[PDB]
Amino acid sequence: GTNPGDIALNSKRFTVGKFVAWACGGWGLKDWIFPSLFIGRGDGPDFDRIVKHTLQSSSAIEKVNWFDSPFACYTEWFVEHFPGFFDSRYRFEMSAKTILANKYPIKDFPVVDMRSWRSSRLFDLFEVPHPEHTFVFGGPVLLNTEAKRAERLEQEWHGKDGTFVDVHPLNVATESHTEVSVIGGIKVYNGVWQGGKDSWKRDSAKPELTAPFHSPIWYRNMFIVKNADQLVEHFGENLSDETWQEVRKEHLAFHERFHKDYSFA
Amino acid sequence: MYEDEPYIGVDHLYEAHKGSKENPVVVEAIGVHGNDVFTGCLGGCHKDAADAVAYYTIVPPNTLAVCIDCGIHFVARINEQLTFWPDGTQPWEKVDFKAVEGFLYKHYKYGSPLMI
Amino acid sequence: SAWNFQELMESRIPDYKGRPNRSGAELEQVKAALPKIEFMTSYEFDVLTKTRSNLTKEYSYQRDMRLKVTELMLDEAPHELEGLAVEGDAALKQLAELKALQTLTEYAGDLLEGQNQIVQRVNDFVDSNPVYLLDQPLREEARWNLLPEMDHKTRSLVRTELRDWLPAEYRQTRAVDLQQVAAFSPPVKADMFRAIEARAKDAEAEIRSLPPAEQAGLLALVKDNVAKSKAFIDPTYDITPEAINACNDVDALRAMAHRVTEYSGDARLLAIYGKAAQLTGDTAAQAILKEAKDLVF
Amino acid sequence: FFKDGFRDNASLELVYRVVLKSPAVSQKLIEFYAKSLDQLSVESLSALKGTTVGIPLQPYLGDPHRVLLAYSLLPHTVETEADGNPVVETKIGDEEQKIKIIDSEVISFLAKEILGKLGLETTPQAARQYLDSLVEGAEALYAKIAPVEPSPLEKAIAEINEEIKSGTPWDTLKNRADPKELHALKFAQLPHPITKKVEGKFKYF
Amino acid sequence: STVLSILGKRFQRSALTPKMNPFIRIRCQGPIEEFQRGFIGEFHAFALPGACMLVAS
Amino acid sequence: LGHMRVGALWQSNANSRGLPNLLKEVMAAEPIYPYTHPGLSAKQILWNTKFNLKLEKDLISIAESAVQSQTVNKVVIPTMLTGDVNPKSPASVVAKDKYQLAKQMAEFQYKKSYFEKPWGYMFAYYCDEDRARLCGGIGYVGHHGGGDAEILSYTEYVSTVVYPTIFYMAITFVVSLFLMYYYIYGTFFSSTRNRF
Amino acid sequence: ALGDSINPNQVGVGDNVIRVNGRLFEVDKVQEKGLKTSVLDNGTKVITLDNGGSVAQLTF
Amino acid sequence: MNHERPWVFLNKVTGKWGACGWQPFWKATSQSLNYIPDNFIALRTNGSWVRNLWQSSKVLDRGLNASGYPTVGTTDWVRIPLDAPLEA
Amino acid sequence: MLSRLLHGPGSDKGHGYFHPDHGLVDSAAQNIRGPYWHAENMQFMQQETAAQSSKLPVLSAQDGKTLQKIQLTDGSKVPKAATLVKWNPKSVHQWHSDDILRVDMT
Ligand SMILES: CCCCCCCC/C=C\CCCCCCCC(=O)OC[C@H](O)COP(=O)(O)OC[C@H](N)C(=O)O
Ligand SMILES: [Zn+2]
Repeated sequence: GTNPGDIALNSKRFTVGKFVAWACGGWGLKDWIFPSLFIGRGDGPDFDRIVKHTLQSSSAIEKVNWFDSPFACYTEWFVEHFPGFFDSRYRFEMSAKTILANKYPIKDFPVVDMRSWRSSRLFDLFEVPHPEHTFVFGGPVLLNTEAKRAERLEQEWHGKDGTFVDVHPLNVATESHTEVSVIGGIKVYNGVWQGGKDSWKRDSAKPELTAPFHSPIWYRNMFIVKNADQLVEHFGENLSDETWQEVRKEHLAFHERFHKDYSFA
Repeated sequence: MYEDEPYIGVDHLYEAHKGSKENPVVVEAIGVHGNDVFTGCLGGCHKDAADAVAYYTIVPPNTLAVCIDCGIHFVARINEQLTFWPDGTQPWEKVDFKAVEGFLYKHYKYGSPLMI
Repeated sequence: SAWNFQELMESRIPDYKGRPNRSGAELEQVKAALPKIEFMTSYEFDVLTKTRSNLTKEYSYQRDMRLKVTELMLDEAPHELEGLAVEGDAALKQLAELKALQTLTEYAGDLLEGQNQIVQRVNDFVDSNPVYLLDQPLREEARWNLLPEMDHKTRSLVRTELRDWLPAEYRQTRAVDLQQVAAFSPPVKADMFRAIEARAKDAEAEIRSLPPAEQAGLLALVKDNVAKSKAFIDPTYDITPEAINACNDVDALRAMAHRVTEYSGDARLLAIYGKAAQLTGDTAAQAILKEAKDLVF
Repeated sequence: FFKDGFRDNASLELVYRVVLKSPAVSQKLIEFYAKSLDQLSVESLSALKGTTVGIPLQPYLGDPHRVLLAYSLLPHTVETEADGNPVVETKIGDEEQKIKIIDSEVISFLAKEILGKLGLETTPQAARQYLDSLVEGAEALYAKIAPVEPSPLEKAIAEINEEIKSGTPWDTLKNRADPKELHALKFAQLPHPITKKVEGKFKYF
Repeated sequence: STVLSILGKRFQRSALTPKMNPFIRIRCQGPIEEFQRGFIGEFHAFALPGACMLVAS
Repeated sequence: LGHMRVGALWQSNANSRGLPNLLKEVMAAEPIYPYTHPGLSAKQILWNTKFNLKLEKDLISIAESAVQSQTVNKVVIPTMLTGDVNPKSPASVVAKDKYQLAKQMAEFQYKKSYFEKPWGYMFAYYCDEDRARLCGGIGYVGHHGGGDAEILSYTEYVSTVVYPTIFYMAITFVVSLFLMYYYIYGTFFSSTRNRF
Repeated sequence: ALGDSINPNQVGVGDNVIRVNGRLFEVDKVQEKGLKTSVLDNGTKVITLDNGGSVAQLTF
Repeated sequence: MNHERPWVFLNKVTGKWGACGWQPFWKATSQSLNYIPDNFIALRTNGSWVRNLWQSSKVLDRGLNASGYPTVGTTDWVRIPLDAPLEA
Repeated sequence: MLSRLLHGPGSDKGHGYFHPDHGLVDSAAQNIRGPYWHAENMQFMQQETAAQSSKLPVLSAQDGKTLQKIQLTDGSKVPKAATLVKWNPKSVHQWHSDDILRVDMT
């Protein structure tokens, strides 16, 4: 929003700033004579709305760890501008706690922030004002570079045979594997060390050092990216579509008492 | 001509696709350590996802991200292009880990210039 | 010819050819040259190479780093938990100590992550400059080709050489799976169980050298630890031939067969399935079991 | 093994493990491999003559369920490519899928042998019938699953929903004054935070 | 309750498995080929505008 | 020179903002061990950690000694196509018999109660929080969309909105042609009136 | 808290703060008490008595 | 800017309560994208006064003896601070 | 041909780009693996090492063995005692051999 700065020096009737604004833009006699029309309510926190949203809340306001979080400095903004903030926050925190109390060894937590939004135009992914130098280390990398190419069409464009594109010689050799193991007297050859793409699993999670070896606990922060122009979400293995529709219905049913007394005009 | 090509075998009915929570799409960019990676789709990894134009993404490095447009899990990650100062003093024969150890220690602790 | 809009390297379009056309004489020469081959079901290979214990597929040095950091963190816990003062009853003091412990562990977890990142950066450097870490003739074959584009033999040689260029504590090799090695070697499981029992007894003695309430709490913890360690090494350790012989329920025998099939698929399957065939009169199954014990096991 | 016609995936897997090691299937697979092996692979295998080598078949041949599915899909052929491989068209998901059955001769041989071992007819329709019998009857097993305990999230949601039935303060509070009166009192009785003196009312400047 | 139906659970709209569109490699592509792929090859949008260009020329 | 930074450790800048720690954001000023280690005090947790650490050391030593000093009786070399880096995974993620179906159904029920509904509620909160962040005159929230929006598929939209619109446009075209010709010339097929 | 162009007020409570039953509690340490006396090798004598107060007094 | 933290007015004769505070305002113009407004009603605080008011509402509405708090001017109104939760 | 005029494959769209017969050569291949289109009519010569230049400011960054392995020649007249080694195309390693005579272009 806006930070008024020093309220004291701007409340005076006659000010250098007001006269400069009159001369150049932003102020005029219409404000000195008719403040109720051109200043009116002004822009600022709405104490009455904050009180209403606070007193409409359930006991969730007591059981939420919000006031100790680093975002506690935004309490009034979110209480005023996010009806039903405390109940939703309590559900969010209890969801995190129940994921934490799971029986799975890896606890995945969804993370959504300003970067979680995709875009077809590259200038929309930068912070404003844009940095002086952008894409210094090359441009984007497309995930599609890791998909198998259209072999048939590629052969066809060049006027090559491409008859046996799907028929390949079998390969059974010890020279083709670098990862060798001995498992109960059996020497198993399987796989080749590729490099940075073979260690994605460990580099993505952080261990709980106090958890024993027979009951490991790992914490993983799964980032989420969405288009925001799609209207349909497909979480994959993390959340089934039927469960998501159920959650939508329940969320819209519970968060209705906080929304029904207001009009959108 | 591609949309009417056949699958090769019945594996796709049993295996785990490329882009699963256990078999993600790992991709590699170049840059500075910790810098967010720019990645993207060409669109239409799903029937309900747009396909008109490429859709870009900004993601933290070395973390499991999920596109909830298509449902694909990916591992954009960064590899820094640290290379010998190209002034003619590059080594012509196999080099060992000592001098490289010193240079890498200095780069990690303080950083190195950019080839611009 | 007065212009030249070339690129660094033209793109490469694969030539497919096909499976070799080996004639009858060549076919016989090949077949006479092969060893005694045993073709294996995909299930066998799956159970051999399944991920059981090394859930995150972390290399050796990463596990060593995590254990070392745990040792260092434990060596510093009493100093951090010493002298804490807070206004409240015993429960409040306990929660304060828990928060102090959490802060300590979160502090130690960041150093471990930093070190993992540094070693990963070293290995990233190894990949980024392969021609400067290789001898002839592999140098040019790493210079002109990417990993997917190399011959299998040259690919393997290049990767092994690049891995061995590093010091022993940076080489990226997967760590051993305790459950796997225990599942495919009966003596190893016996040794692991003996080690678990020895540690349990030693811990019980140490506890018995401690004041009363701590004794009860720690003894409960020791029992839980032994139980879960055994269930971790071999979840099916309770499916013994004595138990199989004592089981006369078809559903229970099916459950046992499923649990063994998940774990290792060993001759205990012969025992369970034989006892199931006898209880149901499956002569075809008995014949198949005879064939299996002759060949499969 | 339980006198149910081997209607169990573990039983089928053990049966196939027996099959692949029998002399006839071993000979067929030896021919197939020897006629379609890389030269490097031949050189590598020939060097392990003393020991025993176990070669796991590729998934589409080493998985009994895949072999039976491909064999039973063969009757639905719609064409044949320039390398002899049949191309089948069926209805699996929401659209007609075309699948190219590679090595259909080997697939058919293995499927016929699997069906022979199980004591069933060695025809592609029999494979479909067997695979459909494997997966049938799951509703009864579903019905006997005991529900799990409610999650901490479920308990919290239940508690909050039970609480809000009574009513929130904004609906259950009685002796609450109108905000306008409170603001007027504030202005008329307390010192302004700018002029440091009591203002009569609200002033813009 | 048929095998295909089960195998069809991952190929319905709700839980369809994602599939990324592929690229191809062209060994040599001059501007003419670019045209042949950029403008030609979209001869439902390029038809009449291209006709107008040709008619004018 | 001002305040030159010392070292080159990570700083949160425009190019990099890091990977958020949601667990610490949520569990702020509240312990985690009452959930990960229920019922245990700090001393018990430390003692258990030490005991398990020693046990794990012993087991690791046993396993390494075993794998490094066992005689090889068989060699397993998987089959792969030429030019392929790694063999195809022999594990299938689809249930085949009914017992696997029941097992996966029980797993799904547990996961739904304990891992999916939490994800759903977290995502719903995230969407509402983004709305709140962009609200208040900062961004364009409420200018379009909402829950009352009428979303139609391609077929429904083209069949019920596009074709009728073009039909009305065509009728307007013909009617306007005739009316305009009459208005200007005063006749329908005879050009100017009282002239020809 | 920490960052480039990030609000310095965006900082949580300290590590030595706990929340039990909603109330917040601060955890601290103890300190040594009693009269202590030393002599520097040049001859000066130093006498300190710490009572744990904020205000201190130093006398030559 | 620095003003008093929000308080609670309480009318002893009628036992009628209500929260109150100083809410600044300013002439409306374009906002800022990179700024989420801080706590301007209770400055330099984590905004706990909403929780304290929620907890104190039951006590205040039930009925409280306001003889232990300062009066406002010469009227029947008293100020109760919200720096801490009210239990009485 | 428009395609060949504008530096394309030409009539056959599967064709390459370089035509070393009329001066359209591959600089990258020449710099890395030498001009292998002159391979039929040129031959390497095989047998003064480079160790004499081991103390110079820019060549001192190399090891002594590396400079010892390199054998030099005047680069003007054929050494009558030097044998000839056939230049093998499709071989990326022969241009980097240490057995062939070289010339000090420093
Ligand atoms: C298809 C895409 C859009 C097409 C454009 C449509 C848009 C509408 C706009 C324009 C319509 C079409 C544009 C093309 C314009 C066509 C008009 C044109 O060349 O006459 C041809 C000319 O009379 C013929 O004269 P000719 O030389 O035979 O005889 C003379 C003499 N006696 C002589 O000695 O020979
Ligand atoms: Zn996508």
